[PDB]
Amino acid sequence: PSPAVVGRSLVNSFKQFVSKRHVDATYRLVLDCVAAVDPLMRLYTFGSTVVYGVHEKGSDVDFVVLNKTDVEDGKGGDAATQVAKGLQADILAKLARVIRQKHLSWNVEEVRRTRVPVVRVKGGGAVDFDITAYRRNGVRNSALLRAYFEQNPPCRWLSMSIKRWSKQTGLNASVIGGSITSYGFNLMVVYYLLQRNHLQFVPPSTIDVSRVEPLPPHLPLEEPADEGLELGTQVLDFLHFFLHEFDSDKQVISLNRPGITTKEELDWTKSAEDFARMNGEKVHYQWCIEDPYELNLNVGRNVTPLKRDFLRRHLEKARDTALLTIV
Ligand SMILES: Nc1ccn([C@@H]2O[C@H](COP(=O)(O)OP(=O)(O)OP(=O)(O)O)[C@@H](O)[C@H]2O)c(=O)n1
Ligand SMILES: [Mg+2]
Repeated sequence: PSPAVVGRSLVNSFKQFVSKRHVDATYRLVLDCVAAVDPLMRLYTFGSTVVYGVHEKGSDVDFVVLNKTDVEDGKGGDAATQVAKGLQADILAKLARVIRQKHLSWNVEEVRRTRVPVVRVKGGGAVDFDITAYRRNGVRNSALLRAYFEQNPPCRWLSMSIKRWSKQTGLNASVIGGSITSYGFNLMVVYYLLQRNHLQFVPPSTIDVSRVEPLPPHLPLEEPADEGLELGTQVLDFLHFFLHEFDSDKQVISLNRPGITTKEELDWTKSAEDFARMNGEKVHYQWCIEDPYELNLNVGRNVTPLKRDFLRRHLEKARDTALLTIV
């Protein structure tokens, strides 16, 4: 299809998303529980809610519980140690006890499979959220992607379109056999928009957690006023870029620098894979996405040679189906 047809199917697919801040009350409900553990402890919001400034249907909320001194140290990295991890699980255990006590109908899951300790909460009516502890990086990288989407608010449509597709096609980490998170696809979307000068480079070091809102304001979204021409033009060029312009053997998707970053300058090579192990397992350096804040973290670490295969196929197949909408 032409950019226009792609644009039109996309605006048409999002028709019921635009119909109907509502997160405040949940923030307050979560703050109740947090305060019964420690009334000096803070609650911060992060994820898509903060990144877009809109709360989507079928998205959880992301919360982190911070101490005063965790905030004031607004630019510290986050310790990747066993005691750090221990500390977070201990506080999260207490808070889970309290959440269960106060809300008997809620499922409160202490998730231990992961690299970052997390409590997953389903109350059963899209009351839906995760809680973490004592980490700045979630709030920090979310303010970074929010900084960019604010330079150019309509780009939130390209990213929302890519996100929904990733989940539909099973590429998204959230689906069985998926390899890239929603977070990784955003880093790809921004990286792309920066390469096309739709966005002005922001150094990740300029983001200060002590200057961020624990609950940031709503950021109005409006329909494309061109019957989605720019959306469809962006989408087609996005796919072209990651298909025929981005050189995955030699390059890294990164917001740490403007221009090109090579795998070679990072030591993200075959030799590194043999030495590697992350979260307990094999890291892959097939599809490279650099984390702006964490040391030596590839967000694309789960992209096996096979999943690199699937990804390209879908990038080819998305050109003709308008991200699975024109079918
Ligand atoms: N490897 C990762 C994955 C996620 N995050 C943090 O956790 C937040 C939530 O991640 P995710 O749920 O994947 O992204 P959302 O944009 O919230 O998308 P959705 O919830 O709609 O799937 C991200 O914004 C990011 O700051 C992170 O620091 N590192
Ligand atoms: Mg989320």
